[PDB]
Amino acid sequence: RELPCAWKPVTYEEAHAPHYIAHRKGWLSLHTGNLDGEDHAAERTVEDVFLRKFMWGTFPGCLADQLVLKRRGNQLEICAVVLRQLSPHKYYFLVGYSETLLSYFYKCPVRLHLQTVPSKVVYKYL
Amino acid sequence: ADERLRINSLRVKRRWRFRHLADHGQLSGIQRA
Amino acid sequence: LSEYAFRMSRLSARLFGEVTRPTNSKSMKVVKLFSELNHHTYAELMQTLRFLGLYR
Amino acid sequence: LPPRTEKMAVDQDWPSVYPVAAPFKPSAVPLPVRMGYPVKKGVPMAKEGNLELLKIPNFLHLTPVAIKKHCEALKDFCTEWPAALDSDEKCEKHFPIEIDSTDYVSSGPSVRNPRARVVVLRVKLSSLNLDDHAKKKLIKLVGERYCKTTDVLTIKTDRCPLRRQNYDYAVYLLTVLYHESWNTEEWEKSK
Amino acid sequence: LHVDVPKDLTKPVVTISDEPDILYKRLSVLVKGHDKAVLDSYEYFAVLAAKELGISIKVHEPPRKIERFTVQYEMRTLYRCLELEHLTGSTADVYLEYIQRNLPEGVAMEVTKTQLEQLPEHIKEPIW
Amino acid sequence: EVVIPKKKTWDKVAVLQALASTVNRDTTAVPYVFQDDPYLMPASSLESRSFLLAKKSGENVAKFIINSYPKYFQKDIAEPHIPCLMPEYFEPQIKDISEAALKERIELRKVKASVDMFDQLLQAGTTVSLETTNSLLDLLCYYGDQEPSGVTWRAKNNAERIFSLMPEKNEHSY
Amino acid sequence: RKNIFTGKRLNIFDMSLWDVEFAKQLATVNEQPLQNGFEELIQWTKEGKLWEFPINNEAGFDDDGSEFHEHIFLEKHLESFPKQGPIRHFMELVTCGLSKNPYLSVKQKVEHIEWFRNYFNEK
Amino acid sequence: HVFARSPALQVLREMKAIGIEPSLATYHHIIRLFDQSFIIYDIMNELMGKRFSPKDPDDDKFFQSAMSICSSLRDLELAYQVHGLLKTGDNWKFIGPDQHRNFYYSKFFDLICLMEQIDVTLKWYEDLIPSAYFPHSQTMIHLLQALDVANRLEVIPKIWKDSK
Repeated sequence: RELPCAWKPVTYEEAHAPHYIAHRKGWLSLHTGNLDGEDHAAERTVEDVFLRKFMWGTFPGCLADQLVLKRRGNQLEICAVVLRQLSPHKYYFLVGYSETLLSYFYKCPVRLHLQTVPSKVVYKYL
Repeated sequence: ADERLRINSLRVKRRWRFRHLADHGQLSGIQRA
Repeated sequence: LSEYAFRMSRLSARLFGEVTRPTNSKSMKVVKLFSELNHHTYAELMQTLRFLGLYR
Repeated sequence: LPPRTEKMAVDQDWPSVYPVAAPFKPSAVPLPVRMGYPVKKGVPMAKEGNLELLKIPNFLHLTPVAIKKHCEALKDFCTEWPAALDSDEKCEKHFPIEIDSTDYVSSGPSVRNPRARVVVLRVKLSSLNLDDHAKKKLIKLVGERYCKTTDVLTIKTDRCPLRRQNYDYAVYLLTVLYHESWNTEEWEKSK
Repeated sequence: LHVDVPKDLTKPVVTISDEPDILYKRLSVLVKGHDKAVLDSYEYFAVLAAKELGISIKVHEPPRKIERFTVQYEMRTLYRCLELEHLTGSTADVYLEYIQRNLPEGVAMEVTKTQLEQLPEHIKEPIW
Repeated sequence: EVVIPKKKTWDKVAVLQALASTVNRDTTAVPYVFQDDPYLMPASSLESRSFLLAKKSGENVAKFIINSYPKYFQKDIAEPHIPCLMPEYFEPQIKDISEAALKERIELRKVKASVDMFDQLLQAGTTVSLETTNSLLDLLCYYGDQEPSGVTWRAKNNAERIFSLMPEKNEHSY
Repeated sequence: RKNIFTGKRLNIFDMSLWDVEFAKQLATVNEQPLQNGFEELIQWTKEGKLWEFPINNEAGFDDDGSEFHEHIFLEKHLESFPKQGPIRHFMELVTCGLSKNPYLSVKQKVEHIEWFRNYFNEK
Repeated sequence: HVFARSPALQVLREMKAIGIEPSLATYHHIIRLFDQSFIIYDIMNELMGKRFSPKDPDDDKFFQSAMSICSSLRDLELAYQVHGLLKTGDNWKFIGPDQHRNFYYSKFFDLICLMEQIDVTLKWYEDLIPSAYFPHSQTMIHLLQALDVANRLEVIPKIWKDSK
């Protein structure tokens, strides 16, 4: 263009800035590690990193939004939001596959909670 | 380790091991002040 | 420090299992030492699951 | 396909829909609940696709009806406090010793916590058969474990790896302290 | 279910053993969370369950803690203390299993149990 | 008088069983095995069976990957240890020609390998214990000369030859 | 007009891998898919995948059935050392430290003592 | 077939006299041998109110066969008794694989539609579908015929929406 001539849909998580994390947004992962006195916060962080990368590479172009990783006791719930573009048979295949891999990789009863949506739920435009 | 232990006897933030994850709300409990 | 109080302390030490024979400050270290006590997996898992057509 | 909340009656049994802790399902929860900071001349977003409602640790599985129905079936497992012990006045009388032990419930793969070993024994010396000499000897043996105001001796044991071992050690310590207080020595006459 | 109902249900086997029951004078349940509303919901749940099981419960709120560190990040830990009193071992076990299985994610528990014990026979009289 | 009550005891799943007995079946929902999402709930019996087989196929693929590369899943983090979530080993570990090697091959139900090892044991002149031969014949007769996945009994198969070779045939062999 | 259970009878009587596989077949007749979340939790508890409630932080751990007196009194293993020397002083300090160790088992403490025994025997 | 019925009753009576308790597989075999039929009433009276455990590989085949008889005999009280036995304790685990479950429930619901009054039929339709099984085309044809005989045609659009 020209020098003084210079002088995108976003979901809720994308729209709101980091300084709203406890004001408007929430926390994607929920666990006891960061509480006072509790241990293994770093191990939970590393587990979260691996889960997010694995899920984004195992459901490519399906996840409409970011994961929600809940932990109760030794349970590990992945609440994901996906699109209605892939066939349900492939979704069932991938759910079973991912559940079994993550259970045998983290030695805990992992479980997965797909929620399909017709399309990205755009909050605003930035 | 134990051998060295016995012979001697005879003689950044690491709590999470961050700004990316903390700013995208991926670390539970972490928020800006 | 009375000798009677001294032997009271040295009896209490015996009852609670503490050290008895005289402790030099440089030699109380030994009690404390005995008082207290993977990217490969990730990377190879990822690349094998890719080669098998199940990741990315 | 259409959500199944359209098939839910207005007088259904809600606990059967959410028996256990489960994530929010907008197709299963028959509430027009909204969450989100509204935009200018906007409204809080709807539930379908809402990540914020999905991030709440909801209590739909614990409603008052469900809690009462659970606690009516769990009464079978309970026993009864002995009615003789109406208050603390008799609890400190019939059972002089008090043992404090703690458990920790976190979330993760390992249930181990190193703080669960500690055992705290608390006993009032006035509830022990000690004469005058024995009482002074025991007091000054234990030292700061004894608080004069409350008359309580507090023995804390955490040396052993397990909790049963620490409890046994605390009981052993109490027994040994009592016997050594009752014993009189040849060096003691020279007080 | 309007018509199709289970005709009979297998109640779990709870055996009244012969051994005597443990007695707890007090049972303090400290629950820690990053959210006050979650702790309030848990407090309501636990208190209602305690009343429905006949346990005597008192609730208070220990002061919060805030760990700040460094862009300044912050972590709030809020507390709720549920002190039960005069409950036996079996009541304590069943109540604790219930409220620990229903512990929401992101909330930790510390249960301090104060067992009542009698003096050992070895300490009743001095050795002669 | 302080009458201490007697300890009530139960199984580790008794509380869960009582809570389960509290709640009935949901009439407006598909079975618990499926996803509750409208796009993922099956609409037909054929579709439901297809979805269940799809999930099971995913599980089998996962188990294949786990058992093929144990090294990536050998790191245990759970306390108490979970033997259910560890890889399974199917390969015979004992390699030398011994009755123990044959026993492991029988325990793993490796029919062909078991028969082979018995044959090399014969060629070495090593006397085999009767119980080992009986276990071998149990394996062969159950699977009928084929590896674990109807088969028709074939004359002069491995079982018949092993049976005929036995110097002493007891009741169990017959 | 009489039930099938009354009438004439035969009167002939009066009052390994095969077994494992028959048991595994008897298992199949009651293999139904899980009916709701409580059966999910119950099956995981039986399989051992879930924690058992109420939580016990020392579950699956017993420390080889050792008693406290094996941990607290470690002086019986110093029987072979000098009885009144400075080596005795150093050993009393070492065993006092080891008796205050909640992170070790009895075997590892004994192994420390034996290592010291071998070292001082050599020297 | 026919020649074996009395010897089958011999075997059953010998079993009971010897103190070996019949399992569900035994009654399955008897029912299927006689079905090629009032023995079912006597069998059912004996089994009413009992809880069962796995003893034979064929136990899971009982209820299916039993329901088949109720379908052939066109009897609703017997079918309700069979379903009540199914719902006693943990007996439901014996329904068998998904094919057997669908067969059992399809026959049961066809019978409810053919014999039961329309309001109770619709209550059963709501209790069982889809939570228990996914109905076949023949089942909705039967339900439509039930609505015809009941003259409750005002419900037909709901059944059409559900069939869609």
